[PDB]
Amino acid sequence: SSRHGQKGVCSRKWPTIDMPFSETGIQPDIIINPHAFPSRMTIGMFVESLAGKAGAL
Amino acid sequence: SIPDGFKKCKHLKNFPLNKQQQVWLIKFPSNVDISKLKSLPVTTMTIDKHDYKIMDDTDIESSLTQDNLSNMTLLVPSESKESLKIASTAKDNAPLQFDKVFSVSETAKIPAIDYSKVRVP
Amino acid sequence: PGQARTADFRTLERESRFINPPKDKSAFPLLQEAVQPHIGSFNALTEGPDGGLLNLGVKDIGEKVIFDGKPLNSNSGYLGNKLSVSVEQVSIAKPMSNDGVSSAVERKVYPSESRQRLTSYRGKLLLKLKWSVNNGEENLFEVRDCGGLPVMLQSNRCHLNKMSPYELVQHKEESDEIGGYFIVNGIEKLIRMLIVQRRNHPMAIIRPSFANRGASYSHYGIQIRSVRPDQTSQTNVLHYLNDGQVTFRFSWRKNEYLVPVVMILKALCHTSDREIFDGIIGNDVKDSFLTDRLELLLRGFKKRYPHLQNRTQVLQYLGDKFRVVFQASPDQSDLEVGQEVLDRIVLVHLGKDGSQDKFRMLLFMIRKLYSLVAGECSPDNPDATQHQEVLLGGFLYGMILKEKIDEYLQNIIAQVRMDINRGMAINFKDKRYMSRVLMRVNENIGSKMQYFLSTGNLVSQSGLDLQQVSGYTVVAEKINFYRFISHFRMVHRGSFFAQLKTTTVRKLLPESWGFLCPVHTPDGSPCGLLNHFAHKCRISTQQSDVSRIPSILYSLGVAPASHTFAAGPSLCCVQIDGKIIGWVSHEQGKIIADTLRYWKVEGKTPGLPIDLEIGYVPPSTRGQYPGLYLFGGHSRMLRPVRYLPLDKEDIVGPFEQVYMNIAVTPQEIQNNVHTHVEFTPTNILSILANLTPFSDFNQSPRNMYQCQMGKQTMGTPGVALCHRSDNKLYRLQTGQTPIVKANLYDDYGMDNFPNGFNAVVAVISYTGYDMDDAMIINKSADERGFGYGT
Amino acid sequence: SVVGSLIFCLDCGDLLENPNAVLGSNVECSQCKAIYPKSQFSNLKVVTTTADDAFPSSLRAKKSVVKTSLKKNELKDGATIKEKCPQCGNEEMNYHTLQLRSADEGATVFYTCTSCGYKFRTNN
Amino acid sequence: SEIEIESVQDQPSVAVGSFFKGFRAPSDTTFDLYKKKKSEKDEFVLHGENERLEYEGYTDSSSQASNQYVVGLFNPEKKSIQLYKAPVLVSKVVSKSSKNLRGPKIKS
Amino acid sequence: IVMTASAAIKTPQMTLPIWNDVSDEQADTFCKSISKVLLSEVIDKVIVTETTAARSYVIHMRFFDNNEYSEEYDVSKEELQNVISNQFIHLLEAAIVKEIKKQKRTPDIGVAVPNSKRLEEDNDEEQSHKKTKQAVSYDEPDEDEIETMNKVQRDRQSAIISHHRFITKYNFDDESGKWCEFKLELAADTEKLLMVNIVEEICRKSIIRQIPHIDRCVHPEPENGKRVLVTEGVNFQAMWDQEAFIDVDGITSNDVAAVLKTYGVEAARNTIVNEINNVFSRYAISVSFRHLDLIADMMTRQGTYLAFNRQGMETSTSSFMKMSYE
Amino acid sequence: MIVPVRCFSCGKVVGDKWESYLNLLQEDELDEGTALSRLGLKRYCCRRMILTHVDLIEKFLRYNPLEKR
Amino acid sequence: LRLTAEGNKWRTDILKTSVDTGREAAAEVTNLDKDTPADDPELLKRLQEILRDNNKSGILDAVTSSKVNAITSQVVSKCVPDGTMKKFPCNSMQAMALSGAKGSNVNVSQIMCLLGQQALEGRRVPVMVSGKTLPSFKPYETDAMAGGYVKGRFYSGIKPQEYYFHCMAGREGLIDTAVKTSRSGYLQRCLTKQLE
Amino acid sequence: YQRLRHMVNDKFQVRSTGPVNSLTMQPVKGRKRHGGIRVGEMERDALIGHGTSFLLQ
Amino acid sequence: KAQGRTSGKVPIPGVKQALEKKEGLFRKHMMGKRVNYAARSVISPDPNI
Ligand SMILES: [Zn+2]
Ligand SMILES: [Zn+2]
Ligand SMILES: [Zn+2]
Repeated sequence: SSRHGQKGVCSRKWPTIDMPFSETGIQPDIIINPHAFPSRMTIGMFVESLAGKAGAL
Repeated sequence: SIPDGFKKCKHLKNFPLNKQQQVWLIKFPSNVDISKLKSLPVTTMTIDKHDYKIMDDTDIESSLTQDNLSNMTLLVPSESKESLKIASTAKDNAPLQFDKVFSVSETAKIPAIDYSKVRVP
Repeated sequence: PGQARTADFRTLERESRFINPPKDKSAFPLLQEAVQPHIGSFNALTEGPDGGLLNLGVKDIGEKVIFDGKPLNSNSGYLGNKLSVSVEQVSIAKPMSNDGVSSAVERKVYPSESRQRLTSYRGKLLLKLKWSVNNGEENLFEVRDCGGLPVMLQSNRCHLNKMSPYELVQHKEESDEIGGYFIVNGIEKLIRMLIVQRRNHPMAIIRPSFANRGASYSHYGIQIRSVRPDQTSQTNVLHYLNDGQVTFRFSWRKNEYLVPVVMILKALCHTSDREIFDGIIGNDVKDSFLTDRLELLLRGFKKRYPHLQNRTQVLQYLGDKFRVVFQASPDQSDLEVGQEVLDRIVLVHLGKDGSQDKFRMLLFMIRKLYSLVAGECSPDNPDATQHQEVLLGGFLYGMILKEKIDEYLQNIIAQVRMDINRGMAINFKDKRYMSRVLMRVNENIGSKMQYFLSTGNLVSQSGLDLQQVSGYTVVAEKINFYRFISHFRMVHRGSFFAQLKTTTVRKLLPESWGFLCPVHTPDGSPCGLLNHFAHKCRISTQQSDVSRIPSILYSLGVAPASHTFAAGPSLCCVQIDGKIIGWVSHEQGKIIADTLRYWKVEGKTPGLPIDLEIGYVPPSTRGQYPGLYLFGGHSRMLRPVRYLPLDKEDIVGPFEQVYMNIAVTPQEIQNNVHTHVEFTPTNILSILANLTPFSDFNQSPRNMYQCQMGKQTMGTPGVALCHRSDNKLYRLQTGQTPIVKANLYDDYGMDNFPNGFNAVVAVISYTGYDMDDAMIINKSADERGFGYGT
Repeated sequence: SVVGSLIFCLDCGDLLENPNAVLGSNVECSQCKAIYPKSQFSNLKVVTTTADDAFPSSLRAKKSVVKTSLKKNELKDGATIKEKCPQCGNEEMNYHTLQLRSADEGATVFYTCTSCGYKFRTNN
Repeated sequence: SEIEIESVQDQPSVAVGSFFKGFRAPSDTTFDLYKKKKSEKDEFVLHGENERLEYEGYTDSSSQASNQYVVGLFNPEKKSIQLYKAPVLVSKVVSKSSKNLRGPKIKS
Repeated sequence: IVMTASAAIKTPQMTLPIWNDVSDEQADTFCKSISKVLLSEVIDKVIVTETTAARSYVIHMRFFDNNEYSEEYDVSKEELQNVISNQFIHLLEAAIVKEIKKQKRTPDIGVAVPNSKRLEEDNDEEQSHKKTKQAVSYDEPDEDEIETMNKVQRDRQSAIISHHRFITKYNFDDESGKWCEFKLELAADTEKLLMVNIVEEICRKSIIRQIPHIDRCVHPEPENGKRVLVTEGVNFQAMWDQEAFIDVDGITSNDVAAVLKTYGVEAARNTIVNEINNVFSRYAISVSFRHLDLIADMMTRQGTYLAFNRQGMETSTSSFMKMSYE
Repeated sequence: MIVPVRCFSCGKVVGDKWESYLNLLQEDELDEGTALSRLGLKRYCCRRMILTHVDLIEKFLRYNPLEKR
Repeated sequence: LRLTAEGNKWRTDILKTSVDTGREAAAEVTNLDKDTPADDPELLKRLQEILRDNNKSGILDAVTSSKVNAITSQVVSKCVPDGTMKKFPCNSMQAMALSGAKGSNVNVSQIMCLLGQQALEGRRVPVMVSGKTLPSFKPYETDAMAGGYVKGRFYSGIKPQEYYFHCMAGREGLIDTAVKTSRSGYLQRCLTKQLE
Repeated sequence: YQRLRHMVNDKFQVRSTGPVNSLTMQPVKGRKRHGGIRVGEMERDALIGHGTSFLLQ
Repeated sequence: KAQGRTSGKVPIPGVKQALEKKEGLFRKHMMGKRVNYAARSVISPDPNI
């Protein structure tokens, strides 16, 4: 779980050659499903996503 | 059964009783030398350049709307100046009630808020 | 620059601190502050200017008496030689151990040893027993070993007390070990904070339960929770019965007793009917509703008790009826026992020398009761933080401890009675007999306290004025650190109010703002019942010196109660800690409240401490019963807010706050409205709630849920793990500092217990295996160490 | 002495007995032995009335200056939103939101059809 | 507005007693006042006696530390007032009749 | 409905369809006429004057204006007088006697007045348990289910004085209906009563008007274009007399057992179906009448109203099935 | 606890970079993002590993059961 | 989750019409002139009367709620979808709501426009005996915000006052499942055992 | 991201045959000792509802 | 129907209590049973079956 009450159960350990990969050539550590958001409205996670990437950069 | 250190008040000084005259009770701070004053208002007053407030606490000592609801009874020197009698005026021995009770007490001026320093964008 | 606080990783500062634990003081004072209600209250048992709560309590117990029955041989109603037993002085040693015989001199024991041996961390409890033959004629003293008393970590009876971080590490403790818990059989237990009724204030109660004491009973009552210097309390209740009667109800030895209120009045002082009348009615004599009940009350006491005309006679009456209930000795007159009932039970906060103060107060209650019945004032809500206070673990420990000493003194007497009935040869003046008697008495008080800490079971002969018998202690679960810290900031009302099928005790209320966190409560069944304080909320552990407040009050125009007979909501009754000082108008009452506040915060008036609660309650139309209630006691919820006339910190409680205009931000301050503003809104949240990033952008249940998840994560239970023998530990191997952080995360030293990691997260539908809140972890990420734990 | 229906002794402070319960023709203070002629304490009246809120009723409520009832119109529970009513086909419905069961699941939305009155909930 | 102070008495002259509302005492009744000089504060004790009642009174130790009391005689056909210092005593009336009534040490 | 088959349900109701010639104003009035009305509802204020041959109370009742309470409750000044004359005074004297009694029957002072661990689990901790559990049966019943399973006047005054214990005068505002006043004289020795309050209590019990079993009748909005009134309470026969306003042939009820008693088993069967369906319709749950008919046919299999409890089960021909039930 | 060997996402060795990164912040007085760049950590994947590492081990190491404190 | 600049203007313009709404509603429930000042002695006396009585407070709450709710519907009706930066089908948040995949128009609007009135069991937000709903509001405030009308939206965040009130609303359903839960199990057993 | 500890005794189980209880000769309760899985009253009713008498048998 | 033994111990179940313990023999071991040839597991989603 992220720090926004978005708790999830590991369904697969997905092979990295099988993951999606970015223009930056990175594969995601974790996938969370967009359908996990519109009912919970944890908009603070979306903010954390930008802030964290900008911080790492 | 006199307690330790008290002596009977021997020679009691005089108390001239009687639009007629009125009898008041007044509270002053214990630190105030009453023996040297002049003024007195009928709000605010200053005594020795320090400022106080006079309050009409009559409705606490008694009732404003109804008679005989007085907490206090006045005791004046009797016909010997060696004891006290209940002060009366009614030619009925109906005890005197205080016409007014005043409290001279301390006052403080609380600073106004400085909204310039305090209400900041 | 010279700005507002932006975020920092503090990489060098942190890593150096890891390597070089400070040799002077901990770097995270906020963390020590959070555990203060526990350490403080425990310390109160032995500190204070008066020997501490234990010594106060043992003084309150007094003597236990027995006679030997011997003759003298004369005419006589002699009962034999008298034995008076009491405890004179209590003491608690730090945990030592004389490894074996010769009492091979003592050596200190540190808690790590207790953890590793899986036993208890305990100090020797010593009682100075006074054994008095014939009222002083010959009295024996002996100090008794009453067992190993579990000691609170980091308290004034723990060996870690006053240790720098460096020294803690050298003694195998966590670098910033908070303490506040006990170690019992290797298990870390804490006494959790309870919410109880605010001290020494007569609440107006409307409660259905009151109607079921009889068909005559109405649902109107007055309830006051008086507490003694030793912190034990005694609750008094007034009931209004429909036929006009007003009964006084108290509790003793787990039974309830009823006495007509007029009888308790006429037993406190010499008094006349008119005096009682003036005390309740005051000037409001055209109030038909009032004068009628008062005639009922007075005429009813006469005609039920026509032979009681004296104050002495009334005391004798009570003494006769209660001498069995109160276990009086055969030498105690009816007159004495009467006084004893008053001292032990009636408005106990005002003390033995305050019979005149109990009188005025009891009158005040009766009027407020009549005020409630008439609808003149509204009832006080006991479920609102406004009328609550917090029973602390150390205080509770003290209360139970006082009871065990009381049982202890009774056991001695019990043993001597057995000797007497068996015909055994008894000489109270012989020390060999005193020691033979004590040999047969269970002196292991320490282990009884251990039982309490171990099981959470309250075992006592009075209910300690609490509504339940269990759930008092709990394991300080160390699942991770976030859960650990939470334990010490948790407060509930008790299992009693949990089975009750209303919502009101569970609702989040305005009167909690700044005191309880609006986020950090569990879902499921304890929802709303288990709460956590806001992180900046403090709890008083001492009584502030209010000895000089009466003179300040008098100088501000308060009419002294000793010569002022007033009553009812037409004017402002002025009280300090449940003692009536006098009377003023409402207008002046407000000015006094405001003046007192200004002077308090200015800090230049001696005898007037910042933390004084100024409970001014204005007149209103059918609102709360008015008056000026000042408090300076133990167990108070207090929080910092910013006072605008000066620009200083003020301290504020939940009782006063209800009428206070406190702006949330400096921008929102209105003229002629706000007197204070918050330091920052973050003051109203708990620790965990404060750590959730961008919480003001999540729907509330998510922020609520995060507090639950954070306490359930595999993180860092601690770092001194190799000296521990815990039942179960979970450990994340590699944590990271969060890039997105609350600044308070640094202030609570949270990097010392990494609780998670910075993942690269994609919000994508792609695998097909991630619907219904299922998630995906990268297989190579996993294989490279991501999230590994033990 | 007299405070309507209660008479206190002048000497000590005690409440004198109610004359009409004393066998003699005088009343004596059982406290200080003061004597009071029965003819002095006659036919004193007390007037009690029922409290304003004693008899709640449709009529008593109209005696109030503020609104004590709602008409049929103002009864619109909640805001309105575009959401086809499954029953009648209507475009608007009124709605409310709650969290049910646990703090883990998504919000529950309660709908009430604006025209046809059909009510339903949704967890999706 | 303004009031002139003719005289101010510093010596024991009159006293003030709070008994209760509507309080009076029989015609004859007479009260003996007593005074002790404790620090720079004046303590007072009152004792009165009539045929079947006693009267006692004390000065409140706590209030007299910060309150001073003064009785005033006012002349409204003048702007004048006459002040006399007076103690305020907390007082009770005791019935000689029932004062010493008492039950047995114990009804055993 | 299904578990207790109660004769005494918590909120019994009849629904009365009204004719078309009955306008909306006439309906509203009609509601007022069959609704229960307490004496307190028409009283504005009571003033009591007490004095001290004996101890006397003058009780003066000030009602709201005649036009106002007629309009509001459909109550006539005659009806109002009638209740005070008969059942009110009786009750008041009754209450008084009982209180005088109490003044003679003596507190006695020194005599005394004679799993939470799992309740502390959050929803995660609780589900950790439930997730592993292999249930023996359905859920055990909750605490609820366990608990369950001036000469016309001069003479009228004397008539009243001779039928009561303490009244010495009695008068009613026969002209304008704004007041009632009477005087109670109690024995001289009697110690003081809170008479105004005793009177308050009796007022809230005195019944001006009431149809047996009916409380309030109400006029709700025409649901589905069915113009209808709704009563708190059930009394079919009383409604049978209002043939002038309501179509008696279309009266329906909440109360399965009432319908059974008055209209028979087939009627009761239908009422069960509709009532169970009403339960689910309110939560927008759809359940086939095919199931409902079966459940209701079962419940009425003996011509009666049988619940699915011990009693209904007790009839079953199978002893092994009973043995495995309770 | 101790520096991870590889970046969780990149696969890129990162464990040789902790001691130097500290020396960069300390000695050369650089900011964090400049120092990360100088060690060759380009992808935010990899910058994250060193930027947010907590050398918790240095705490664990202070409790050594095999030496007389 | 973004509105266009055009849309954000629409939103704040309609929101500015809620400014007086609470006071208009107070004047209506207290039966005073529509233009009565918010600090008018009589208005405050009548509000205090309202505060003491559960039924009356109920009315004040229902009427005020109805008005502010109309404002809420205006904002949403105007901004979603016409004021959104991304439109369906590219806007995944909208697409999930419309297609029935996940969420609802309600949820989208609380993210993009405003939370709305916080409602507790039909009433609004509790009021202390002093007549204040929070330490920061004066006694008998008529601002809709002081009664838990939240103009903030999850996208741009909510004020501390709104946050606190919104905690109340969130906790409500959870408290209700804890206390007002009826079980249906015993009923099912008894039906099946007889109908088996 | 936070990794949540297991709170539950998750571990699966399978039984073909195994230890039975002395009185009923029915599969013991166990997992750690090859206990059987319970078909309780609710599952009985479901099996009757299907009309599947052999599955019930 | 037996006189409580040696005030303490708690009674030993008789035949009635054996048949009626908890839900009772009938419900716990006849209307429902533990069975052979079955398994239990946590479930996980799969779109590919
Ligand atoms: Zn007398
Ligand atoms: Zn529709
Ligand atoms: Zn990387």
